Amino acid sequence: YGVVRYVMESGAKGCEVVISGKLRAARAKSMKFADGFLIHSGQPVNDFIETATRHVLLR
Amino acid sequence: EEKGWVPVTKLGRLVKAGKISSIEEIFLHSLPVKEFQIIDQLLPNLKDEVMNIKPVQKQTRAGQRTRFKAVVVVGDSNGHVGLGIKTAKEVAGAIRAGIIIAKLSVIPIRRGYWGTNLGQPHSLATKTSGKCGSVSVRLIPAPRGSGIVASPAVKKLMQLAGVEDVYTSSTGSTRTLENTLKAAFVAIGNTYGFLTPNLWEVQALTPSPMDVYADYATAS
Amino acid sequence: KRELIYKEEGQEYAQITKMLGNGRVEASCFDGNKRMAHIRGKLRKKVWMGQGDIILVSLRDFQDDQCDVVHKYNLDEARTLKNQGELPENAKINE
Amino acid sequence: GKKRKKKVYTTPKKIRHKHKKVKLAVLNYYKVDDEGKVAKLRKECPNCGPGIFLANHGDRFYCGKCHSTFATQK
RNA sequence: UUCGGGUCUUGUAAUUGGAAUGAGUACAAUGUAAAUACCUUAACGAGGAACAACUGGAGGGCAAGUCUGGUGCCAGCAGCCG
RNA sequence: ACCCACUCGGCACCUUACGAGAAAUCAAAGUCUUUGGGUUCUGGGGGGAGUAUGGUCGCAAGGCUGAAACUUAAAGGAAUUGACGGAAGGGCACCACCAGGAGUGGAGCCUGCGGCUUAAUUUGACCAACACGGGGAAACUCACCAGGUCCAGACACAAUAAGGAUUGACAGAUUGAGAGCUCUUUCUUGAUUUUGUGGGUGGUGGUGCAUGGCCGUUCUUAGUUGGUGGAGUGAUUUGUCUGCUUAAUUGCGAUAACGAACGAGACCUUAACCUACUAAAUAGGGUUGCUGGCACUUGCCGGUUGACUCUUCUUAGAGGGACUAUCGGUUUCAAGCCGAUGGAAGUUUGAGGCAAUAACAGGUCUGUGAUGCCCUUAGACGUUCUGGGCCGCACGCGCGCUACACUGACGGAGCCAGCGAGUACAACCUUGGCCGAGAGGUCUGGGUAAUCUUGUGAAACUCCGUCGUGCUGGGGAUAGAGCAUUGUAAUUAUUGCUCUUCAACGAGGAAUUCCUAGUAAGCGCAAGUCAUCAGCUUGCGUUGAUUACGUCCCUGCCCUUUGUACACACC
RNA sequence: CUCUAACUAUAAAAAUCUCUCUUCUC
Ligand SMILES: [Mg+2]
Ligand SMILES: [Mg+2]
Ligand SMILES: [Mg+2]
Ligand SMILES: [Mg+2]
Ligand SMILES: [Mg+2]
Ligand SMILES: [Mg+2]
Ligand SMILES: [Mg+2]
Ligand SMILES: [Mg+2]
Ligand SMILES: [Mg+2]
Ligand SMILES: [Mg+2]
Ligand SMILES: [Mg+2]
Ligand SMILES: [Mg+2]
Ligand SMILES: [Mg+2]
Ligand SMILES: [Mg+2]
Ligand SMILES: [Mg+2]
Ligand SMILES: [Mg+2]
Ligand SMILES: [Mg+2]
Ligand SMILES: [Mg+2]
Ligand SMILES: [Mg+2]
Ligand SMILES: [Mg+2]
Ligand SMILES: [Mg+2]
Ligand SMILES: [Mg+2]
Ligand SMILES: [Mg+2]
Ligand SMILES: [Mg+2]
Ligand SMILES: [Mg+2]
Ligand SMILES: [Mg+2]
Ligand SMILES: [Mg+2]
Ligand SMILES: [Mg+2]
Ligand SMILES: [Mg+2]
Ligand SMILES: [Mg+2]
Ligand SMILES: [Mg+2]
Ligand SMILES: [Mg+2]
Ligand SMILES: [Mg+2]
Ligand SMILES: [Mg+2]
Ligand SMILES: [Mg+2]
Ligand SMILES: [Mg+2]
Ligand SMILES: [Mg+2]
Ligand SMILES: [Mg+2]
Ligand SMILES: [Mg+2]
Ligand SMILES: [Mg+2]
Ligand SMILES: [Mg+2]
Ligand SMILES: [Mg+2]
Ligand SMILES: [Mg+2]
Ligand SMILES: [Mg+2]
Ligand SMILES: [Mg+2]
Ligand SMILES: [Zn+2]
Repeated sequence: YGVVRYVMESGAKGCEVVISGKLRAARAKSMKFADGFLIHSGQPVNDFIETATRHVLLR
Repeated sequence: EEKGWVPVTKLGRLVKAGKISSIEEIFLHSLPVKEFQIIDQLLPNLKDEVMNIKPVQKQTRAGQRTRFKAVVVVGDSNGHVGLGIKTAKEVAGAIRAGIIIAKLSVIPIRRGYWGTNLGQPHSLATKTSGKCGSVSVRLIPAPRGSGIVASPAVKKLMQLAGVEDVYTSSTGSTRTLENTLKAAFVAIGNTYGFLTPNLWEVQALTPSPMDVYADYATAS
Repeated sequence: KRELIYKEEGQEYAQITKMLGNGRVEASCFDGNKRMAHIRGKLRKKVWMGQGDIILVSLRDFQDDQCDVVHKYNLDEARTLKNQGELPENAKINE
Repeated sequence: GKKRKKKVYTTPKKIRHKHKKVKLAVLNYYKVDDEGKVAKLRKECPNCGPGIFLANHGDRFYCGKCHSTFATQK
């Protein structure tokens, strides 16, 4: 939520974060945080919205 | 923090201009409150307590879509209570909207005396009761310093009210916290709904604050 | 292909004579023991068995009437038992 | 899934070839000629230069430094 | 000016000191029909003050652990849900 | 007999909550925590059980009265959201059908599974597994098997130890080895090492039911979502709908809903059309040269990197173009549908690319130096070398290929494309000239590419002949022999070529697959696999149709209504 | 501000299903 708040503070017209994995439980689950609006179809998906994927190692 | 609060309601405009000084003016003329910032302005010290968080599920074709119901009680322990009940996706948002509703639904209560009057009122004025669902709550005046003889949720509601001594009796499925708290809220707000001999003489019907100060509303 | 497990310090083999209901079986243990066999853990609804199936079963030293069936052999490890011959060979169980 | 068993070997063992250490090895290579001149019991290798001693095993002499290219019958 | 004196206090450390005291023993005397015992009191009687506080529980109801090792729907736990 | 008004009594009814209820609902089920008009009967969780017993009534059937022992954590009521219905309404889909076409299933073979077999025949998938893991593996690949090597065990400490911690080896035994792997002997080497402890690495080892990422599927359908506001005590609901329209939650609208967000659409790529612009020896054309031939009239078909000129085609940039444009019907006359005309184009213009919320215990640890945990970590599940296997074969199944011939096979002759690709620190695409009958060989020359292969002179196809209904000149499987190519290596035939034997096969049961226009189908070519190998896939083009232009009958999908004792949801 | 008219007409068969349920706190 801090990341989303900072991003929307930067002037972005919408931010979204997916955190998938073992969030404090053995069974896997994905949490979705969003604000604003994110398009999904047509090169507007390439022209405006930029994405990033990362892996984080925990214990 | 950051708060501008452009007022969208005439009541909100009057409050922001500083023309309504006490919440008693709001309660007296039965004014409709739709901006929580009015209640924040009038009662700076409204404490809260999240009574319960309850997961409620809806069965759709794919999995079970789960939200959370927050039961928030707001008040100042000086004769003002509100009971917000909200449902939302994220628990924090649920609690925020629940306190928000609770502030919107503030209500005054009529604390009285069990026997002779010596100091400030310590208990309710008369016996009162409310009923939500199948839960019926009966509040009965108690002698001074008898504590709040009530279940923990109702006890916390009375503590937020400012009622220091009161007896209670609940009938039904008082298990469900929302029903019990709503019934107790109905009773404690009904305390100002009982005509009493000391409340018989008629008054002069002082003009409404938005009639005398209509000019300061209507943003031009 | 899995390794076949032999008996040890109390467990013994047997053959199902007739399978009862409610997870119960009649099993002839090869000591002349027409014992009652209880379907047990890891064996409830994960592996299925039937009439005339080679079986391995653990005894209960505090009650010899009933005994708890543990592992079932798939009619080929049964053949291996049959050649190594730890069980009596006076019985024919074929297909 | 994989079902692996403990490996069984039809070979007793192959043991690490331990180097044959020799105490006082160097002096056996030489011979003191009575407080003065000294000689060498082993033969010198021509390809490497002075000092390196030939290896005599049986009806030939063998080198150590250029070992591979020198094995000359006695 | 980073500090920082700790300027003012409150805990944690097998460091470290001096006190006080019984629970026990016991001259007596009181007590009692006679004795115990209690009240009083000589003389002893605390350093790990070994003069050593247990009984249940730590998912919820219900205060308190999603620490470590063991067993892996066994052994067992569980008033109920588990 | 009606009509109007009123009243008493009765079966009833509509609206509403301002009252009551857990609600469905009730004008009584109201006047009940602000609890008392009179009065009778009945119930105290479910089951056992309205059972036994004892009475009593009855001809009998059976009625009335009527427990316990024991067992159980629930049984049950109303309603909400889903799912389901051999329930209803309205719409859709050649992964549905109708009308059809081509088929598969019958035969050979090729490949992939299962089973069997084996030392191993390594393994993961069982609509959404099965020509799938780019899985066309002779070595490698590799993961399996019989064996043989090595540490590529950092680092810290201890320990030996510089009068040797150690390393390596000629030659022989040993080995498959020209392996100092192990031994015989001896020689070489210098603090890197060696043997113990901790620890660390490596692992196509296990767990996709611990995970990420990605992809597939639910679902190619049109469906989702929250903010104020309304209704509910509430789970939830309205907004998201009575209609009509659309491919569409697409719009016209009506409205306790108002404004919005994602999806759809829009958007990009591609395919058209551009005698309008910019231009071009890496594309074409004209005129004229310099020539060749034939005609003889000045003309025809050619060659030339000689000159001048142009951009119609070929290119690729900026742009234009279609927005259902005009007109006629039909439509609460609105959204829109149908037809004709003009057009290049009137199915969203065709074809695609991205493609929402929620989810699957769908697949992948075997793509990853992505990875938690567990296992192993020295004769190793690490790594490498040799050889074998992944291809075996009493048997079933799934993609396909070649065929059963006359609309044909075989000879000649005609001669037509579009996607590609192509060599450097390596050796690619190959023209052309000589050889060979062919595969192929050799000598040269282009091309790091609109330049050269290349106009890829491809097959089907076309013309003229041979064959003549004969399992035949169809079919080309199975074999024998030989010649070559790639390869360290070709046997268990890599592949190509030459001669011969020429098998099953007579249009294929039940059943089942794909598809509505340059589509299906026939035909091949290029690219990815590639040192050599496709019967595979991804693309491209040639010839090019029959039959629809509809429906909910089978299989499903979307919305609404209804019922449910279902929610691990009709498996 | 005056008004009661049009219509039909489908019932063949279809039984059963072994797991396993997992925390919401700013
Ligand atoms: Mg959009
Ligand atoms: Mg789109
Ligand atoms: Mg049982
Ligand atoms: Mg204890
Ligand atoms: Mg315990
Ligand atoms: Mg414990
Ligand atoms: Mg607690
Ligand atoms: Mg009962
Ligand atoms: Mg009953
Ligand atoms: Mg009787
Ligand atoms: Mg019900
Ligand atoms: Mg089908
Ligand atoms: Mg058909
Ligand atoms: Mg065919
Ligand atoms: Mg076939
Ligand atoms: Mg077949
Ligand atoms: Mg196999
Ligand atoms: Mg599908
Ligand atoms: Mg091959
Ligand atoms: Mg190998
Ligand atoms: Mg191999
Ligand atoms: Mg080996
Ligand atoms: Mg690996
Ligand atoms: Mg390996
Ligand atoms: Mg999975
Ligand atoms: Mg989707
Ligand atoms: Mg709302
Ligand atoms: Mg809705
Ligand atoms: Mg042009
Ligand atoms: Mg018109
Ligand atoms: Mg399209
Ligand atoms: Mg799975
Ligand atoms: Mg691994
Ligand atoms: Mg294979
Ligand atoms: Mg396939
Ligand atoms: Mg021909
Ligand atoms: Mg071409
Ligand atoms: Mg040709
Ligand atoms: Mg023939
Ligand atoms: Mg032929
Ligand atoms: Mg053909
Ligand atoms: Mg392939
Ligand atoms: Mg159609
Ligand atoms: Mg249920
Ligand atoms: Mg059924
Ligand atoms: Zn030498």
